[PDB]
Amino acid sequence: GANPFRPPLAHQGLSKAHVVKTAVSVANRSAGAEPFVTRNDPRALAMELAN
Amino acid sequence: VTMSPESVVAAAGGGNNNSGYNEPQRFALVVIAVNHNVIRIMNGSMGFPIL
Repeated sequence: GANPFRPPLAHQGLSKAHVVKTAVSVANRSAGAEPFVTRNDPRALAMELAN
Repeated sequence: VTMSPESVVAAAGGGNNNSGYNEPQRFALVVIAVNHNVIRIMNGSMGFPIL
C-alpha cells in the first residue's frame, strides 16, 4: 500500500491558529509619578501676619 | 444543586438492619459535558487547528 510506518518524519507540527479560551483584557493601573506626594520640607516658609 | 430531606436523613447512620443506611452515608457530585471539535488531516498528519 506504499504506507510504511518506520519513517520517523514527524512532519513540522501544526499551527495554533487560535486558542479555545479568549484572554481577558485587564485595565492598566500605573503608580506614583514625579509629584507622588513626598516629604522634602526645604523651606517650611514664613507667613507674616498681616494684622 | 439543592439536596433532599431523604438524602439528609440517609447521610446519618443508625438505620436498622437491611435498610442500607445503617452506616453513615457519603455522597459526591460528578459533572461531565460533551462538546464538538474540528480535526484537520493534512500532510499525512492530524491535529486541532483551533486547539
